[PDB]
Amino acid sequence: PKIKTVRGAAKRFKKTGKGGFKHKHANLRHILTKKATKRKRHLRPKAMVSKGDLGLVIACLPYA
Amino acid sequence: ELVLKDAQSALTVSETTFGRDFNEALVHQVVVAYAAGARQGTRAQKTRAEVTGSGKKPWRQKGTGRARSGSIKSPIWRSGGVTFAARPQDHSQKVNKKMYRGALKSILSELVRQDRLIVVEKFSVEAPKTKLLAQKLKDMALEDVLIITGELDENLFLAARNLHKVDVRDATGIDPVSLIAFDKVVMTADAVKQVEEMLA
Amino acid sequence: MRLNTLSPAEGSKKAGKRLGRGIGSGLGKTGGRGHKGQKSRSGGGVRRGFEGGQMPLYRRLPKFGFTSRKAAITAEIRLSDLAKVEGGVVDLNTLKAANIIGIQIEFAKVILAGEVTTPVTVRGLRVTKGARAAIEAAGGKIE
Amino acid sequence: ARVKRGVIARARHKKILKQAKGYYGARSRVYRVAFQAVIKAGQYAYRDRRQRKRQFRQLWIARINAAARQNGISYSKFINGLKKASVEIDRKILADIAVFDKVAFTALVEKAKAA
RNA sequence: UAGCGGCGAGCGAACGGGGAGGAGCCCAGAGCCUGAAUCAGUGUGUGUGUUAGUGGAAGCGUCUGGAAAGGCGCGCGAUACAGGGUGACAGCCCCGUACACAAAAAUGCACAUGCUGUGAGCUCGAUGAGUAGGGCGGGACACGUGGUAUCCUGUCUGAAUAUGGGGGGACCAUCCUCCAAGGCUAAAUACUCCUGACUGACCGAUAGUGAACCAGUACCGUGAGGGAAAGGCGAAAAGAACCCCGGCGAGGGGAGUGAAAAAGAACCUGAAACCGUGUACGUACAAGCAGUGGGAGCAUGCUUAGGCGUGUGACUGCGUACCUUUUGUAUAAUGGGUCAGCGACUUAUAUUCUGUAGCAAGGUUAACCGAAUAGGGGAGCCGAAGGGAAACCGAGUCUUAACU
Ligand SMILES: [Mg+2]
Ligand SMILES: [Mg+2]
Ligand SMILES: [Mg+2]
Ligand SMILES: [Mg+2]
Ligand SMILES: [Mg+2]
Ligand SMILES: [Mg+2]
Ligand SMILES: [Mg+2]
Ligand SMILES: [Mg+2]
Ligand SMILES: [Mg+2]
Ligand SMILES: [Mg+2]
Ligand SMILES: [Mg+2]
Ligand SMILES: [Mg+2]
Ligand SMILES: [Mg+2]
Ligand SMILES: [Mg+2]
Ligand SMILES: [Mg+2]
Ligand SMILES: [Mg+2]
Ligand SMILES: [Mg+2]
Ligand SMILES: [Mg+2]
Ligand SMILES: [Mg+2]
Ligand SMILES: [Mg+2]
Ligand SMILES: [Mg+2]
Ligand SMILES: [Mg+2]
Ligand SMILES: [Mg+2]
Ligand SMILES: [Mg+2]
Ligand SMILES: [Mg+2]
Ligand SMILES: [Mg+2]
Ligand SMILES: [Mg+2]
Ligand SMILES: [Mg+2]
Ligand SMILES: [Mg+2]
Ligand SMILES: [Mg+2]
Ligand SMILES: [Mg+2]
Ligand SMILES: [Mg+2]
Ligand SMILES: [Mg+2]
Ligand SMILES: [Mg+2]
Ligand SMILES: [Mg+2]
Ligand SMILES: [Mg+2]
Ligand SMILES: [Mg+2]
Ligand SMILES: [Mg+2]
Ligand SMILES: [Mg+2]
Ligand SMILES: [Mg+2]
Ligand SMILES: [Mg+2]
Ligand SMILES: [Mg+2]
Ligand SMILES: [Mg+2]
Ligand SMILES: [Mg+2]
Ligand SMILES: [Mg+2]
Ligand SMILES: [Mg+2]
Ligand SMILES: [Mg+2]
Ligand SMILES: [Mg+2]
Ligand SMILES: [Mg+2]
Ligand SMILES: [Mg+2]
Ligand SMILES: [Mg+2]
Ligand SMILES: [Mg+2]
Ligand SMILES: [Mg+2]
Ligand SMILES: [Mg+2]
Ligand SMILES: [Mg+2]
Ligand SMILES: [Mg+2]
Ligand SMILES: [Mg+2]
Ligand SMILES: [Mg+2]
Ligand SMILES: [Mg+2]
Ligand SMILES: [Mg+2]
Ligand SMILES: [Mg+2]
Ligand SMILES: [Mg+2]
Ligand SMILES: [Mg+2]
Ligand SMILES: [Mg+2]
Ligand SMILES: [Mg+2]
Ligand SMILES: [Mg+2]
Ligand SMILES: [Mg+2]
Ligand SMILES: [Mg+2]
Ligand SMILES: [Mg+2]
Ligand SMILES: [Mg+2]
Ligand SMILES: [Mg+2]
Ligand SMILES: [Mg+2]
Ligand SMILES: [Mg+2]
Ligand SMILES: [Mg+2]
Ligand SMILES: [Mg+2]
Ligand SMILES: [Mg+2]
Ligand SMILES: [Mg+2]
Ligand SMILES: [Mg+2]
Ligand SMILES: [Mg+2]
Ligand SMILES: [Mg+2]
Ligand SMILES: [Mg+2]
Ligand SMILES: [Mg+2]
Ligand SMILES: [Mg+2]
Ligand SMILES: [Mg+2]
Ligand SMILES: [Mg+2]
Ligand SMILES: [Mg+2]
Ligand SMILES: [Mg+2]
Ligand SMILES: [Mg+2]
Ligand SMILES: [Mg+2]
Ligand SMILES: [Mg+2]
Ligand SMILES: [Mg+2]
Ligand SMILES: [Mg+2]
Ligand SMILES: [Mg+2]
Ligand SMILES: [Mg+2]
Ligand SMILES: [Mg+2]
Ligand SMILES: [Mg+2]
Ligand SMILES: [Mg+2]
Ligand SMILES: [Mg+2]
Ligand SMILES: [Mg+2]
Ligand SMILES: [Mg+2]
Ligand SMILES: [Mg+2]
Ligand SMILES: [Mg+2]
Ligand SMILES: [Mg+2]
Ligand SMILES: [Mg+2]
Ligand SMILES: [Mg+2]
Ligand SMILES: [Mg+2]
Ligand SMILES: [Mg+2]
Ligand SMILES: [Mg+2]
Ligand SMILES: [Mg+2]
Ligand SMILES: [Mg+2]
Ligand SMILES: [Mg+2]
Ligand SMILES: [Mg+2]
Ligand SMILES: [Mg+2]
Ligand SMILES: [Mg+2]
Ligand SMILES: [Mg+2]
Ligand SMILES: [Mg+2]
Ligand SMILES: [Mg+2]
Ligand SMILES: [Mg+2]
Ligand SMILES: [Mg+2]
Ligand SMILES: [Mg+2]
Ligand SMILES: [Mg+2]
Ligand SMILES: [Mg+2]
Ligand SMILES: [Mg+2]
Ligand SMILES: [Mg+2]
Ligand SMILES: [Mg+2]
Ligand SMILES: [Mg+2]
Ligand SMILES: [Mg+2]
Ligand SMILES: [Mg+2]
Ligand SMILES: [Mg+2]
Ligand SMILES: [Mg+2]
Ligand SMILES: [Mg+2]
Ligand SMILES: [Mg+2]
Ligand SMILES: [Mg+2]
Ligand SMILES: [Mg+2]
Ligand SMILES: [Mg+2]
Ligand SMILES: [Mg+2]
Ligand SMILES: [Mg+2]
Ligand SMILES: [Mg+2]
Ligand SMILES: [Mg+2]
Ligand SMILES: [Mg+2]
Ligand SMILES: [Mg+2]
Ligand SMILES: [Mg+2]
Ligand SMILES: [Mg+2]
Ligand SMILES: [Mg+2]
Ligand SMILES: [Mg+2]
Ligand SMILES: [Mg+2]
Ligand SMILES: [Mg+2]
Ligand SMILES: [Mg+2]
Ligand SMILES: [Mg+2]
Ligand SMILES: [Mg+2]
Ligand SMILES: [Mg+2]
Ligand SMILES: [Mg+2]
Ligand SMILES: [Mg+2]
Ligand SMILES: [Mg+2]
Ligand SMILES: [Mg+2]
Ligand SMILES: [Mg+2]
Ligand SMILES: [Mg+2]
Ligand SMILES: [Mg+2]
Ligand SMILES: [Mg+2]
Ligand SMILES: [Mg+2]
Ligand SMILES: [Mg+2]
Ligand SMILES: [Mg+2]
Ligand SMILES: [Mg+2]
Ligand SMILES: [Mg+2]
Ligand SMILES: [Mg+2]
Ligand SMILES: [Mg+2]
Ligand SMILES: [Mg+2]
Ligand SMILES: [Mg+2]
Ligand SMILES: [Mg+2]
Ligand SMILES: [Mg+2]
Ligand SMILES: [Mg+2]
Ligand SMILES: [Mg+2]
Ligand SMILES: [Mg+2]
Ligand SMILES: [Mg+2]
Ligand SMILES: [Mg+2]
Ligand SMILES: [Mg+2]
Ligand SMILES: [Mg+2]
Ligand SMILES: [Mg+2]
Ligand SMILES: [Mg+2]
Ligand SMILES: [Mg+2]
Ligand SMILES: [Mg+2]
Ligand SMILES: [Mg+2]
Ligand SMILES: [Mg+2]
Ligand SMILES: [Mg+2]
Ligand SMILES: [Mg+2]
Ligand SMILES: [Mg+2]
Ligand SMILES: [Mg+2]
Ligand SMILES: [Mg+2]
Ligand SMILES: [Mg+2]
Ligand SMILES: [Mg+2]
Ligand SMILES: [Mg+2]
Ligand SMILES: [Mg+2]
Ligand SMILES: [Mg+2]
Ligand SMILES: [Mg+2]
Ligand SMILES: [Mg+2]
Ligand SMILES: [Mg+2]
Ligand SMILES: [Mg+2]
Ligand SMILES: [Mg+2]
Ligand SMILES: [Mg+2]
Ligand SMILES: [Mg+2]
Ligand SMILES: [Mg+2]
Ligand SMILES: [Mg+2]
Ligand SMILES: [Mg+2]
Ligand SMILES: [Mg+2]
Ligand SMILES: [Mg+2]
Ligand SMILES: [Mg+2]
Ligand SMILES: [Mg+2]
Ligand SMILES: [Mg+2]
Ligand SMILES: [Mg+2]
Ligand SMILES: [Mg+2]
Ligand SMILES: [Mg+2]
Ligand SMILES: [Mg+2]
Ligand SMILES: [Mg+2]
Ligand SMILES: [Mg+2]
Ligand SMILES: [Mg+2]
Ligand SMILES: [Mg+2]
Ligand SMILES: [Mg+2]
Ligand SMILES: [Mg+2]
Ligand SMILES: [Mg+2]
Ligand SMILES: [Mg+2]
Ligand SMILES: [Mg+2]
Ligand SMILES: [Mg+2]
Ligand SMILES: [Mg+2]
Ligand SMILES: [Mg+2]
Ligand SMILES: [Mg+2]
Ligand SMILES: [Mg+2]
Ligand SMILES: [Mg+2]
Ligand SMILES: [Mg+2]
Ligand SMILES: [Mg+2]
Ligand SMILES: [Mg+2]
Repeated sequence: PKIKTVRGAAKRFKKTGKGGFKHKHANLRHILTKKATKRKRHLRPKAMVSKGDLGLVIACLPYA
Repeated sequence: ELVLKDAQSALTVSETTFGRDFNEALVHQVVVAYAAGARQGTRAQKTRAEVTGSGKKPWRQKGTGRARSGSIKSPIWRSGGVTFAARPQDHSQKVNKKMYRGALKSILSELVRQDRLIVVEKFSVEAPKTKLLAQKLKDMALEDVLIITGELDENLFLAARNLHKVDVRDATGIDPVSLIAFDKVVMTADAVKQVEEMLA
Repeated sequence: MRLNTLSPAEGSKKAGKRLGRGIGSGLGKTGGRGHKGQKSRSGGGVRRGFEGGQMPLYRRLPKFGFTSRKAAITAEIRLSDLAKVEGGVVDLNTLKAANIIGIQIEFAKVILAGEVTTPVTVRGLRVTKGARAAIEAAGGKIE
Repeated sequence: ARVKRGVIARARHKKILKQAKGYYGARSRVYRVAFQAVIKAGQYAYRDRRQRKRQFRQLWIARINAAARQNGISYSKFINGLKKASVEIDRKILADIAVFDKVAFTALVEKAKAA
């Protein structure tokens, strides 16, 4: 039988052109007033997954 | 390009079908795959599940001075188990059309260099009789052969069933292993024309 | 060539690692899997994305977006595979016969992938600004 | 394709039990015990090719030291005497000459006395 | 994949395509006209098949051996060289095989077709109420009540019934599409206790069924139930008449049979552990993983007028087994009485990476159709383009009012 994708991971990562994955930053859901604007601005755009935790992502979603 | 032995007619055959470099690996792979396809692969041992016997522990976990057992059927016991029991499986393996054609083009061109390929005009026995076919190969100086024919005659077919070292395949039904196995290959001018078009 | 004389290409075959066959094998006694622990055990090893009970990367990061319904039924036609249909007419049903785009694709777009020669009148199809220069430079008039 | 392994195993055990030939009790008879003895024999064999070179040097040196002191010189001074006269002859031969040809040997102790 | 999901573990569609196989009808009823085309009788009829079967080709001589099918040399049938037996390996000795043929009698099929028996036609109307739907509670849908369409229902209720009603995934309105609340339907599909044939990169007596053998037997259990072990003399019994020791025993020695009887039934081969009998050397003042380097003598094999093999090993330097597990084991930590046999990284499909072969901006088919490892069949898949949450734009695009 075929491999099943870890769907939760499929809803948190997207495959870029090279091979790496874009993901949304943590710490931008609630408790925002105490955080500085500079943080919240820097956390807004998407970000690339680090080379340490890339193998864990590549395993859990083998399709795309 | 291929002279005959009772005519000397210039049958101009295509260059890149009957005149190529012998790719050994491709041919090897195709003949190995063809061989692997010949398997039926019918066999089965029975796992510790499938053996007849109870699930019961014969003796308990502790207490007695004896190695902890859990089943009569366990593969380390006698008369029960076979750890990795075989299941009936299909050993046939995929061969790419272009690889199969390429291997045929490779082997069928090597027969021209080795002089196994004896191209001929009309090849057919008079009546459905082995005695005549066996007698006519004496003049042709042949023994272990693959008589390929476009128009497959029943008269010729029936007359080569009992002959072991002779085989009579149709021009459509050439094989990788057959072309290599037999010591000569006798192709009819029509069969060369059909095989030329088939391999292309 | 005989049925015996055939042999494979060097490097094609590689035998295979056979675990638990003496010292001389190299791997043998603990078949390349060390001493004890969960990973040494038969049917061992943790599941995917398991970081020792720490909250995994695929759960500590937030989930984003929504899968579009329209994106599933729209194609990106390569301009290289443009003049392979019916002379110089590429509506939709004509393009579908040439097996360039899938059956359930109503919307489709011609991007600048390079190389056109023949004039192609692109009807009933969305065209890119770079492809609009190319298609017209080749000859054909869009819409 | 089931592979019986009675022919090959026997040949493996029988090979080692041939090397164990001469050992005491089980060590010759019983594979499980013999195999250890045959390995140990190998380890000791490997070791003792090193010690053979040591022992014999001592054996020679003792003979030379014995034969030198008959003529009234000690080994330590004798070898220095030979070295200082650029004599290249080894212990092995000095020991052989010491036993066999003493009238010859005596000349080396004089040759050493010069230095 | 879309979704579902303590949005965890996991579970997982349809539209849509390519195939296999294709087939439709009866009722909730009134005219003329009529039994007709449909199911099924039951014949009888080919055609069969299945359950008995018949014929079925052509070798000889020497050599070795117990025996010839063997080697050697010459023949011959082959639509028969599948396979088996036969005193060793048989195309031609025998049984088969290809092929050619069979049925008194019973039956399983496919068409004529006499028929107790059954309605072809257009009609004219009908067109399935405690029902659809709703509330409550459960369930089935990939879909866990969620924004939840859909279906079924335990419970309580209730339309319109073609000017009508269902559906198109909360819902509404427009369009499209169907017609619920009754039935019946071959094929493609699943399976094999069982009957045949035929095939194995299946096993070959600790294997293969538990069971090659009088095995679901012996034996165990109150019982449900569990459940063994145990194959082979030889070509042919020619299975040892007769003597001799012995208890007119066992058991032997003969003699005989055979090619062979250490093939004599406790019967091919006959390993190892283990237990012996005889020959050579060593061994009763000598301390320990029992070996290992040195090494006299003695005994045999050889070539000899040197010594070199082989068995033995006085005496002597060094030397605390193996495995496991450990920071670390001679350890007084684990495991092993020994031998023989068996006993542990496998198999299937997905996936990424390395090698290798094909062809190359292409590569490539899946089921299937082929009797067929050909060749079709590109439905698909993957790649050649990405950015964005997405519409959308695209060698750019996102961000942003706009970006050095
Ligand atoms: Mg937010
Ligand atoms: Mg801050
Ligand atoms: Mg601030
Ligand atoms: Mg602040
Ligand atoms: Mg995919
Ligand atoms: Mg069971
Ligand atoms: Mg149980
Ligand atoms: Mg129980
Ligand atoms: Mg105990
Ligand atoms: Mg014990
Ligand atoms: Mg058994
Ligand atoms: Mg078994
Ligand atoms: Mg087993
Ligand atoms: Mg397989
Ligand atoms: Mg495989
Ligand atoms: Mg295949
Ligand atoms: Mg194919
Ligand atoms: Mg041959
Ligand atoms: Mg064929
Ligand atoms: Mg190699
Ligand atoms: Mg190798
Ligand atoms: Mg191999
Ligand atoms: Mg393998
Ligand atoms: Mg292995
Ligand atoms: Mg290694
Ligand atoms: Mg190692
Ligand atoms: Mg490893
Ligand atoms: Mg371990
Ligand atoms: Mg540990
Ligand atoms: Mg570990
Ligand atoms: Mg396990
Ligand atoms: Mg597990
Ligand atoms: Mg959300
Ligand atoms: Mg397509
Ligand atoms: Mg595509
Ligand atoms: Mg490009
Ligand atoms: Mg075998
Ligand atoms: Mg064994
Ligand atoms: Mg043995
Ligand atoms: Mg041998
Ligand atoms: Mg061993
Ligand atoms: Mg032996
Ligand atoms: Mg010795
Ligand atoms: Mg000794
Ligand atoms: Mg022994
Ligand atoms: Mg012995
Ligand atoms: Mg030295
Ligand atoms: Mg896809
Ligand atoms: Mg939903
Ligand atoms: Mg919850
Ligand atoms: Mg949500
Ligand atoms: Mg849909
Ligand atoms: Mg469809
Ligand atoms: Mg479908
Ligand atoms: Mg369709
Ligand atoms: Mg079928
Ligand atoms: Mg059909
Ligand atoms: Mg069809
Ligand atoms: Mg019909
Ligand atoms: Mg029909
Ligand atoms: Mg009909
Ligand atoms: Mg009759
Ligand atoms: Mg009949
Ligand atoms: Mg008939
Ligand atoms: Mg008949
Ligand atoms: Mg019959
Ligand atoms: Mg018959
Ligand atoms: Mg006959
Ligand atoms: Mg004869
Ligand atoms: Mg003779
Ligand atoms: Mg004779
Ligand atoms: Mg005789
Ligand atoms: Mg003969
Ligand atoms: Mg004869
Ligand atoms: Mg003669
Ligand atoms: Mg001759
Ligand atoms: Mg001859
Ligand atoms: Mg034959
Ligand atoms: Mg035969
Ligand atoms: Mg045959
Ligand atoms: Mg014999
Ligand atoms: Mg025989
Ligand atoms: Mg033979
Ligand atoms: Mg013969
Ligand atoms: Mg035969
Ligand atoms: Mg013959
Ligand atoms: Mg012959
Ligand atoms: Mg017949
Ligand atoms: Mg007749
Ligand atoms: Mg008759
Ligand atoms: Mg008949
Ligand atoms: Mg008859
Ligand atoms: Mg008949
Ligand atoms: Mg009759
Ligand atoms: Mg009769
Ligand atoms: Mg009859
Ligand atoms: Mg009858
Ligand atoms: Mg009406
Ligand atoms: Mg109706
Ligand atoms: Mg109606
Ligand atoms: Mg109705
Ligand atoms: Mg009513
Ligand atoms: Mg009513
Ligand atoms: Mg409804
Ligand atoms: Mg409603
Ligand atoms: Mg409704
Ligand atoms: Mg209801
Ligand atoms: Mg309410
Ligand atoms: Mg409800
Ligand atoms: Mg559920
Ligand atoms: Mg819930
Ligand atoms: Mg549910
Ligand atoms: Mg519910
Ligand atoms: Mg709600
Ligand atoms: Mg939920
Ligand atoms: Mg939700
Ligand atoms: Mg919600
Ligand atoms: Mg609705
Ligand atoms: Mg509702
Ligand atoms: Mg439903
Ligand atoms: Mg319903
Ligand atoms: Mg009312
Ligand atoms: Mg009303
Ligand atoms: Mg009504
Ligand atoms: Mg009314
Ligand atoms: Mg409606
Ligand atoms: Mg509705
Ligand atoms: Mg639906
Ligand atoms: Mg309209
Ligand atoms: Mg209903
Ligand atoms: Mg109905
Ligand atoms: Mg009814
Ligand atoms: Mg029908
Ligand atoms: Mg069947
Ligand atoms: Mg075997
Ligand atoms: Mg076998
Ligand atoms: Mg047995
Ligand atoms: Mg046996
Ligand atoms: Mg058995
Ligand atoms: Mg046995
Ligand atoms: Mg059993
Ligand atoms: Mg019995
Ligand atoms: Mg009882
Ligand atoms: Mg029991
Ligand atoms: Mg019991
Ligand atoms: Mg037994
Ligand atoms: Mg017997
Ligand atoms: Mg017999
Ligand atoms: Mg026999
Ligand atoms: Mg016999
Ligand atoms: Mg007798
Ligand atoms: Mg007497
Ligand atoms: Mg008595
Ligand atoms: Mg008496
Ligand atoms: Mg008497
Ligand atoms: Mg007796
Ligand atoms: Mg007697
Ligand atoms: Mg006797
Ligand atoms: Mg006699
Ligand atoms: Mg005799
Ligand atoms: Mg005789
Ligand atoms: Mg003999
Ligand atoms: Mg004899
Ligand atoms: Mg005799
Ligand atoms: Mg005898
Ligand atoms: Mg005799
Ligand atoms: Mg014997
Ligand atoms: Mg014998
Ligand atoms: Mg006797
Ligand atoms: Mg007897
Ligand atoms: Mg007895
Ligand atoms: Mg017996
Ligand atoms: Mg016995
Ligand atoms: Mg025999
Ligand atoms: Mg024997
Ligand atoms: Mg014996
Ligand atoms: Mg015997
Ligand atoms: Mg023996
Ligand atoms: Mg023995
Ligand atoms: Mg022995
Ligand atoms: Mg013993
Ligand atoms: Mg004794
Ligand atoms: Mg003895
Ligand atoms: Mg004795
Ligand atoms: Mg003595
Ligand atoms: Mg003393
Ligand atoms: Mg003494
Ligand atoms: Mg002692
Ligand atoms: Mg001491
Ligand atoms: Mg000591
Ligand atoms: Mg020694
Ligand atoms: Mg020595
Ligand atoms: Mg001597
Ligand atoms: Mg000592
Ligand atoms: Mg010491
Ligand atoms: Mg020691
Ligand atoms: Mg030590
Ligand atoms: Mg431990
Ligand atoms: Mg400790
Ligand atoms: Mg110890
Ligand atoms: Mg130590
Ligand atoms: Mg202890
Ligand atoms: Mg303890
Ligand atoms: Mg211990
Ligand atoms: Mg341990
Ligand atoms: Mg412990
Ligand atoms: Mg242990
Ligand atoms: Mg113990
Ligand atoms: Mg063993
Ligand atoms: Mg076993
Ligand atoms: Mg593995
Ligand atoms: Mg790659
Ligand atoms: Mg690569
Ligand atoms: Mg490479
Ligand atoms: Mg390569
Ligand atoms: Mg290229
Ligand atoms: Mg078919
Ligand atoms: Mg055909
Ligand atoms: Mg045919
Ligand atoms: Mg087939
Ligand atoms: Mg695709
Ligand atoms: Mg490019
Ligand atoms: Mg993208
Ligand atoms: Mg894109
Ligand atoms: Mg823009
Ligand atoms: Mg925007
Ligand atoms: Mg913008
Ligand atoms: Mg902008
Ligand atoms: Mg601005
Ligand atoms: Mg700007």
